[PDB]
Amino acid sequence: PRVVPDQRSKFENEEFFRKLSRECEIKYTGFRDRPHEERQTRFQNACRDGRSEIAFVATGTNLSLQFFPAPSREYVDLEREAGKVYLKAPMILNGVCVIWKGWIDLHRLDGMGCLEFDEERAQQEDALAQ
Amino acid sequence: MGELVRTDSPNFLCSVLPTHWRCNKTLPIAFKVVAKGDVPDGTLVTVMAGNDENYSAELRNATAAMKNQVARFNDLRFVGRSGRGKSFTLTITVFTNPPQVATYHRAIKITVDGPREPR
Amino acid sequence: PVIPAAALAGYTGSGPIQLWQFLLELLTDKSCQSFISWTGDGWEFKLSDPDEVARRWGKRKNKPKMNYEKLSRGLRYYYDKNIIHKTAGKRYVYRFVCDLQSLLGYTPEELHAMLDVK
DNA sequence: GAAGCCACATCCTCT
DNA sequence: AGAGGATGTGGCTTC
Repeated sequence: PRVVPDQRSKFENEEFFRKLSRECEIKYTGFRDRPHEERQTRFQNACRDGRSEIAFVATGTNLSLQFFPAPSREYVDLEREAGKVYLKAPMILNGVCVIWKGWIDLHRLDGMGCLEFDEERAQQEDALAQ
Repeated sequence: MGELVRTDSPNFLCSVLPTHWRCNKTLPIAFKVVAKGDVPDGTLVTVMAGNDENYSAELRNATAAMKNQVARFNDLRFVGRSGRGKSFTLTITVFTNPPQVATYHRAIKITVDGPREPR
Repeated sequence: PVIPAAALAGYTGSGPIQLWQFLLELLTDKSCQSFISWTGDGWEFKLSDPDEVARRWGKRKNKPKMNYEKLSRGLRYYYDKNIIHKTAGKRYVYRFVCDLQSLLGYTPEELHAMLDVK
């Protein structure tokens, strides 16, 4: 059971998801015990590799991100704005296909992000489960 | 082999964690993550933690590899603290394609002292 | 008591005095130079008689069983906190690596002269 | 007062 | 001699 039957309802009912729908505050959880300098490089360089560690500060919910479809270009943006970095990554959260989406300041190492149901992946997954 | 508990994901279970423990102290029972559905041996599993007081707790040995549906963490420890009367929300991530993540709210409270008898 | 070492270190009386503040208090007392003193190199010092220092530490903390073995374990805890470091290769020699000049208001050269460190 | 945070105090294992 | 891990203890503060 990789997913829950009522996958569609789960995302529009449970507070867990509803609270992570708006442009919540996000932040890079990587190497907090290291100089801000090293954290900046580590975060960017890893983003170039299609991975990072961001958590919704507000609720403290951590997430390990992998910017790839089910090095990228549309999943990890670096042109949409100087300094800012728009990321995107799919995954199965608590049995619900979703897509993480947000940006981060290459200097402040924080920003906003949110989750949004994945009609496509959800569908495919539900079929494999039957 | 032991006593497992269900996580917020329908595909994963995990061993039982003490409700209160001392930071940086080895756990009474090795933490384990067990997959319901078939998961490839060698698949990496990681664990993170945080809440409203600490958005990301410092952890030690938070990485393990799946073997026969079981990811056995060797000496996982919690360094960061959750705050007075507060617990951590665990985020378990199984790196498959795509990655599967299972959370676990109010999993464990971590303080400097840990459990202590009255004074 | 050339200067109020413990006081300048941050000790106001609130709770027990800290080991490093205690050592500083001994290093600023001419009568204690027989068992503990500055080496003349910055804030480097050596316990010429570790047993004696341990005894006083225990007495000051009301821990009769206190001995050098345990006192030094307290010193080793300062390594990561960058308060005191060990001078490698020199028996019972340590060094304050925190900003003592700001705390004390005196430079090592001045303090060594005020204490007539020979 | 309980429950946190601190700075050790004790005890040990290893080089 | 010295480094550093494991865990208990009393002082003090905050909830």
